[PDB]
Amino acid sequence: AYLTHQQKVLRLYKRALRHLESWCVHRDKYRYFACLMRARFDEHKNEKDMVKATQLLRQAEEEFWYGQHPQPYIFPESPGGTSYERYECYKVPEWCLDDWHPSEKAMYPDYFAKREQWKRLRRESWEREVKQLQEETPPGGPRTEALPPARKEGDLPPLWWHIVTRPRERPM
Amino acid sequence: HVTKDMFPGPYPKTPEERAAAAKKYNMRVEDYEPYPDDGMGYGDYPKLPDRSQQERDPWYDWDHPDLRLNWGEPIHWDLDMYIRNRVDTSPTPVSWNTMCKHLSGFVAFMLFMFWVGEIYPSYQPVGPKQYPYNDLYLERGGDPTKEPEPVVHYEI
Amino acid sequence: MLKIIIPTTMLLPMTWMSKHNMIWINATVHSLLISLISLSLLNQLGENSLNFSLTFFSDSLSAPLLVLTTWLLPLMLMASQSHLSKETTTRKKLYITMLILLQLFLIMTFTATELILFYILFEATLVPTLIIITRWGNQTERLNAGLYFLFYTLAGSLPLLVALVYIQNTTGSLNFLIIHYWSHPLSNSWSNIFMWLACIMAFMVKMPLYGLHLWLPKAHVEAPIAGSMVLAAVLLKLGGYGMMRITTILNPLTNYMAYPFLMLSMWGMIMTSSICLRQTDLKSLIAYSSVSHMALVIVAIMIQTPWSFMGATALMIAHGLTSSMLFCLANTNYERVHSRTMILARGLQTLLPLMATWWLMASLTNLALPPSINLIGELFIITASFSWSNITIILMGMNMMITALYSLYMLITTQRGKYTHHINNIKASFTRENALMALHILPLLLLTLNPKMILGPLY
Amino acid sequence: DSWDKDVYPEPPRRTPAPAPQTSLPNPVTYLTKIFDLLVDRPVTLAREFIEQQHAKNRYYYYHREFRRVPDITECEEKDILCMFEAEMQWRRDYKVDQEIVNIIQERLKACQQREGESYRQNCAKELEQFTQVSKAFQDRYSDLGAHYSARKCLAKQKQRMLAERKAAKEAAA
Amino acid sequence: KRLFIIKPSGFY
Amino acid sequence: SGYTPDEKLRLQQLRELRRRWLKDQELSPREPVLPPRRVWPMEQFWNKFLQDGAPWKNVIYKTYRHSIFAVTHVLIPVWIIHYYLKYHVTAKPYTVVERKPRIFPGDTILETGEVIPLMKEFPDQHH
Amino acid sequence: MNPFASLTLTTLIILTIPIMMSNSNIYKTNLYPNYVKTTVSYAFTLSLVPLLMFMHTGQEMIISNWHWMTLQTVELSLSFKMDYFSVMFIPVALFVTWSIMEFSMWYMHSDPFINRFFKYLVLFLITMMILVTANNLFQLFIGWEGVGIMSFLLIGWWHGRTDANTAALQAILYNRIGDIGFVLSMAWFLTHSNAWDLQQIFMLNNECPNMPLIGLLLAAAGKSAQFGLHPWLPSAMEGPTPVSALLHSSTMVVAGVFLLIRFYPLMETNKLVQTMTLCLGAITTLFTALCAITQNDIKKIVAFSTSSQLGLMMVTIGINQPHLAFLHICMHAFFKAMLFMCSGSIIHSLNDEQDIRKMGGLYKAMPFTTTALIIGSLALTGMPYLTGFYSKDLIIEAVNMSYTNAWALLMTLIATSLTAAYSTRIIFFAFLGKPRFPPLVLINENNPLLINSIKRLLIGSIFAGFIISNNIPPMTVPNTTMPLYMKMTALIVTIMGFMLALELNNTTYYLKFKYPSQTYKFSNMLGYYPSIMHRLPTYHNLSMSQKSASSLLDLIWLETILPKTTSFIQMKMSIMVSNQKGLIKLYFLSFLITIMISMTLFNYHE
Amino acid sequence: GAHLARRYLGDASKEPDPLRMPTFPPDYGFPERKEREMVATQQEMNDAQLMLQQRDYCAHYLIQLLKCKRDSFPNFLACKHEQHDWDYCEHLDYVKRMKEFERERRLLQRKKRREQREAEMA
Amino acid sequence: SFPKYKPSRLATLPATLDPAEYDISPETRKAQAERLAIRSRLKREYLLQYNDPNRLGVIEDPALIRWTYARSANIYPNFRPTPKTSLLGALFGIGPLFFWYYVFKTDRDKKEKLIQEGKLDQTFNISY
Repeated sequence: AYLTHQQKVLRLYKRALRHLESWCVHRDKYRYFACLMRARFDEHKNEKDMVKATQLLRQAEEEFWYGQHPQPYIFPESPGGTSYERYECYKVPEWCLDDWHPSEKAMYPDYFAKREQWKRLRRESWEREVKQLQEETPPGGPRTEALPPARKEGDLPPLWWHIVTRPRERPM
Repeated sequence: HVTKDMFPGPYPKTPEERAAAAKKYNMRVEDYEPYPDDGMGYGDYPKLPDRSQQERDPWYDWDHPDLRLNWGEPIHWDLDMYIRNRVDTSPTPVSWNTMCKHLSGFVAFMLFMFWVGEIYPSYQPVGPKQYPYNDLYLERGGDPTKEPEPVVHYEI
Repeated sequence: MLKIIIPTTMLLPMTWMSKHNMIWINATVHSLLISLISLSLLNQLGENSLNFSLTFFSDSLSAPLLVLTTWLLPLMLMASQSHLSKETTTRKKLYITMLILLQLFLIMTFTATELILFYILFEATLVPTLIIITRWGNQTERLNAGLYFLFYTLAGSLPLLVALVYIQNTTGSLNFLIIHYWSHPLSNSWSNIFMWLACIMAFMVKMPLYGLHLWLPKAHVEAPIAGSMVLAAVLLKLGGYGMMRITTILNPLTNYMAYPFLMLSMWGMIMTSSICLRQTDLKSLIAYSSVSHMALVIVAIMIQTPWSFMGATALMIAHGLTSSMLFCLANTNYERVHSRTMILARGLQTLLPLMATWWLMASLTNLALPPSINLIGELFIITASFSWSNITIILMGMNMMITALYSLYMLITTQRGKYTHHINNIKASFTRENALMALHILPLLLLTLNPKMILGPLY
Repeated sequence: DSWDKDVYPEPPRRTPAPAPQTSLPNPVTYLTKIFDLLVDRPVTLAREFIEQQHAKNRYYYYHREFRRVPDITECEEKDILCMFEAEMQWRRDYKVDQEIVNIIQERLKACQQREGESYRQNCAKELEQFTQVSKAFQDRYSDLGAHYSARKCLAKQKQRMLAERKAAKEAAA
Repeated sequence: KRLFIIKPSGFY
Repeated sequence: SGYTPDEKLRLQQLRELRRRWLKDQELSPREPVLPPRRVWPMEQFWNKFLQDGAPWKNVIYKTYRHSIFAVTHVLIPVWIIHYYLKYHVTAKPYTVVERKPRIFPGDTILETGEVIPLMKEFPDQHH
Repeated sequence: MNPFASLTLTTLIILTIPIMMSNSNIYKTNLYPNYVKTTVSYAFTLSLVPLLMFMHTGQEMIISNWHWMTLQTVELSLSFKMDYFSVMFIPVALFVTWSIMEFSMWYMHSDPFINRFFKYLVLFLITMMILVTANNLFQLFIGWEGVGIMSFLLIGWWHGRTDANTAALQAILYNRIGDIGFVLSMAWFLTHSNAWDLQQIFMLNNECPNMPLIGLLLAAAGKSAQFGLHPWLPSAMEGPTPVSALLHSSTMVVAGVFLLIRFYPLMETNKLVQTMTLCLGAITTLFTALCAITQNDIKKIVAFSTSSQLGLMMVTIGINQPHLAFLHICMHAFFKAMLFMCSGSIIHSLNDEQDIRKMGGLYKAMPFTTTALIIGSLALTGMPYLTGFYSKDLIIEAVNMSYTNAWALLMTLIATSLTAAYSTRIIFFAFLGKPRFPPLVLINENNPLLINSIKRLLIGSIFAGFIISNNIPPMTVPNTTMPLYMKMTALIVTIMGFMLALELNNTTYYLKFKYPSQTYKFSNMLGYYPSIMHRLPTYHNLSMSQKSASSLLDLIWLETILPKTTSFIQMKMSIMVSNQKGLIKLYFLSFLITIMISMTLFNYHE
Repeated sequence: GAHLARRYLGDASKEPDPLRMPTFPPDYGFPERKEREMVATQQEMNDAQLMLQQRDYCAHYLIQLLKCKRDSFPNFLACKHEQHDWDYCEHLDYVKRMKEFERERRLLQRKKRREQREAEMA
Repeated sequence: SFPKYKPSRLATLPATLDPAEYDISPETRKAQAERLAIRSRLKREYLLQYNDPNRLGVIEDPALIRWTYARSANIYPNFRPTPKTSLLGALFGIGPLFFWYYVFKTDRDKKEKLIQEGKLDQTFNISY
């Protein structure tokens, strides 16, 4: 939703110190400079004027963007790394397993049986969860991107199957 | 499945047409900027300004995560142009003009001073390498009928 | 040629009276034996064209195209019963009849001896294609497609008819053998210039040349798959074949008026290729790629160099095979998704590995990966053009570059990515389409092994 | 062998005989002997088997003779019969000349490979032969177009003859 | 410990 | 800011569903059941030559692997392509062509038997 | 006519066999990677022997085994040439592959389609063979684009990785640009020289191949990642580490320079091409080494080192050093593939972590890979009496004692210094210094395949240079007595770069603040070359294609110029024809007017 | 780079230009010399097909070296004395080349002397 | 300070240095809230169709066909031959035409005046 000032400075601290990690490289340098920058941040939390605080944020973001690392570190699996989206070529949609030939199905029999009972869960949950999201829908159009809960017992929470049956982190 | 209203029409003229195209493109009146009417087409289509598919949130639950695209959301006239694979509109930490000048003056520097370098080649203070039998004329493309011109080399 | 004509004609009663279930099987198998019989026609004398009769003859240019059509005929039959399953038996039988009449007209065209008979059957191919495009089409501008296609073809066809009858009155006969053996030099008269234009522009309309090429992105994109492949694979070759026949009595004038059209193709093959890059539909991309390849063939024709003619013929054959295969693959994906924008269904390489392959070497042959007949046909034309003029190379050198880009681009954006989660109708690969792409691909490499056959009459 | 030294010249095959005076004996020797023993001998004996099988029944074939026919220069203006005769004769002569230049190209490439680094020194004898072959092939068959014919070749030949006749007449008074 | 393998139906 | 109980209830409900689905992802003792297959007697003999656990037998099992490799991968080529070369390729002119070996002075040629004549004295320089 | 020709052919047919078995499904898909490993090792054993009788005598034959085409003057035939280049490239090539893909069989152990990967290395090696053993430019072209699309597929091995596909497309585009010069060269040779085999071209003595030489230079620049078309190798780095250790390591990046030294008999004629090669190689060395100076990773850094090596490689071809360059490609294979799969090993140990700022203190943590890395640098930087130097010193000597340009040799020396800079930089990051890797300690080496594969190249990089250098006959007159100051220049520039990089690694130690230098960023952005050149010209091309080429011309001007204008004319005036009011009076009035209009107004009467 | 500096930075005519030099006849200036003899002969020269670059006045040691080495297998470490002989003989011819360089250099100094010493008459 | 990166054509102004997110206003946050509202609706019914067990085939996307129809159909009906449109047509479609014709013709005639005068290489050009 809206970006409050505390959020805009939390992101600022995250970016600044991760870029400082990319800069100083060595862990002792990073520790010293990170504590020093922590002080440089928390020293002037008491900016009463929100306009003045946003102006200080202007200066902080300006100088950080001028001095941000020309090659900031990003871990591989995370967005930007070397392992980013490298496992997409292995994950396959779950509904494909309704396509397997009866020989292919019987060669993995009990997993297909538990998929059958999970499918039964999906069928028995669909109408319950749609009426559930209907009764607690924001009147006249959904208001927030949030997702409605299973307040009652046994109802599968609305819009659950794809998150639950999402391709695993490591399909392989 | 889809009737006329979704099908893009002519360039909107009155603000009522602007609003009509706004909810035709499932978006508010402010977000709807009709394409500049200049006879090139589009018209009713909404202008998405420049940004490529690399500036979207990489953590949002995009309905089409391959290009970080949301269901039913309007998409750019140059959406295939500004895609993750193709050209990017994400900001670059170095300023565009100064990096352009750096590269230009860079390649210009090597071509320039190589011009003046190669008119002053570095050669060792060694003599001309003499070769036997009229500087290898007959062996290397030498006509035997014509007399090989004397290239006899004296001892030095 | 009646050992191929009579069975093709008699193929019509078989389908027209076969049972409600046997039409597809019978047509497919008997068209396969027809292709087998026409495989003989690859028997070619050293320099003399095989003159079966007065009205029918063949040489090293007509025979490969004829074999291509006859071998193709089972391929539309195999590609059609997917989108033709839910139809009345009589309507299916007529669709088959349109296909057989098309193949028959193409055979008489390629084996025709008099230029007037060649014109008759050449244009007569319009009607079955018109019915196929219009009635059985699925998209909107199919009705507009038929009008555009017919009128573009005819606007060039009629002046060609006037020129041919004038030639008959003046020279004496329209027979190819006579007009070649009794050929006479052409004076640079402006009436002769208009005669050359009339004899050239019909085939160049069906080539197509850049500018007046709008009938393909509005016709191949809309026709049913069978019509699309029979159009791109062979009907495009009609203009090239006719030009190769007609430049015998169109010299030495051609060169002076070769300058406008040649570069019109040379420059055009760039724009079409660029148009391929910024496409949204698969079928339109394949159509524009076909336009660019046919423009390269145009350049080969107007160079009028032996090497240019051989490379031209090789490019026609290879492009026919590759375009037919690419259209078939696009139809498979579109039917699986019931849409044609090449963004709706991406990342299907994992789901359909055999389709992923079929697309891979379809693109590779379209990209002209050596030593495929596509690459050798392209390179022969490139060398001939360079001999004619050096600068051509950079334009040529640009083309495959841009071609290569889009030659892989769709493969990147349709299978080499992440699947779309909301779609689930992509089922297991029906072995019909996989087999169909097999019958598309294996003859391509087989002809690559022995390209002396598709090399044309100049070899 | 299957080719005459008249149709495919071959420089005499001369090989040196090194003396491995070093105590270390060259290994390539043992490689030649083992390759001869377990590869050359079995392929040779299988070849003998299939060669005697071939000699059991050797059907015969000959060359295709071609009786000469009057040339296009003798052929009358617009006489389709003799025109066809001369055109086919000239087409086969063009084919035979193409194979002539092909043979010369093969011979001279062979020359280059025999002489190795000394190709420039020891290939000029056939280099000039291929040079004249190609030079006269250009004025005999080249530049005739895709629709080359006997009449077009005769026209080019005639044009060359008028050019040379006029040049020699004007130059030598 | 071996998890499930979700693959396209390769029988056809 | 924010893990609210309204959103919690969703989160660990989806948790227990996702976890049970992942337990389901785990296969079972019969998984993977493999349809019956014929096995040729030669590899029965070879796996019995592999079961005994002896060192020499394992070594000769792998050297017979290497031996069948040699016969069917590196011996049949020197069969077929030599058959192709010496009787088909080499039988035609200029298909195989070899440069004359570098013949130095003081070298004997096999056919002629003559030793290439020696050269005059070397300048007898010494460092 | 002795075994040479026969086993030289077996040396490729035997490795063609595995793909046939893979496509026939007869192969055991489980142990198939071992199958390709064993096929390649057997190929290497079959490959030493051709080197053997080439060494004993010098046998160099050419085989025209099969005749393909005869276009009435060009008898196109499948032919091969056995010469020093191909004859000695085959064994080292197959040895390098047999090492790195066994390293893969260890490292590559989680991809379900490992079978297709091991097939893919094979296909790459097949196209490499008929590239290097080519006898006509057509076979060279076949290999040229086979390695191209093969690296295309292999880079995008993780085809779900969008950046991998982008990198593959960018790699492909560059040698598509390059092969334009290839096609120009074949066209010129077929037209002017009427030749398509190397024998006939060199035999013809075409001492004016200006445009052909420029075309070959452009093709080599595209394939060898020279300037203007370099950054596709760093993009190609996106693929698997074994892919980088076979294709990108030193095999298909030297395909262009292999094409160059194959055409060296005709290369010497046009000195301007020599000068242009000097320019391209020297500036590539400088740019790529300078990028690797400040770059923060392990893979792309060795990529930039690679591209610098290819720069200085055909620099020597610039001074007509063909056989010295082709000796140096072997060291380029050895030590670069070495530190490549050593880099793969460190990535594998640290749960696939690549950036230098996330490992440290691994010297004692793993001594085998530490030794492999510092010996890889010990060969790459070319200290005396080991495989590595057996070219570079002479290479440096070649540029010092020759007719060259000031910048041409300046970039050679400065690029050697830069190479040593990150050579010690990487050892300071990974194995030296303090641990910078995640707390979970999984650094491991205990795998027979990995240790065996690295130790094969260990012995290679310690003695192969000596073997070949002392063996091969002198193909270039060695340069005798000469001023001593440029003899030893190569070593002390490497060591002063070493010392400067030592104190600069110590700059990361001392607590003083590190200011952002614009030159550090400049080298970090790869000289801004992928920043804008991968953005701006592509933007122009694609935007012009869509908004104008596909829209302004086709759907707007082409419709308006012919179909729509005629349709509108007929539409407009058929209305004025067919909208008559139908009254009898006006119809008969028109008949009346036509009467005297036909009578004498047009004078139809006379 | 010494002579390079004296030519580029200083007087170009002072140092020998690498192409034309020597610009004076060998017999002139230098005491009457003798045409450098050929130990190697043309027939032996092309009998081993040495490359044109390795086809110098010194090639006799190289042809002897290859005669020994082709007879010396697998020992690649042998024939060291003959290659050392070729190195010393290459050094001798390189000394001859720099002797030509310094001959042109000193005769160029002498030329400068003859030019301006005679020109001082004005 | 180090002067700010001015936004480029191929790289917009950084999201960190956007003045709007700094000098926010009540109407700005309002204009940023209802977009979230309609986007929430758009994610909602998409999820309902996407999580419907009986969902078969494709969830037809109106926006995709809107884009395709705009870039395939509307281009000509919405086209008016403005002076700028005709200018661009002349410069692109027919502009480089004379350029290529001129350069090609110049090479052709320059070479032609080299064969028939004998000033070109023809020794080994028997294939063309």
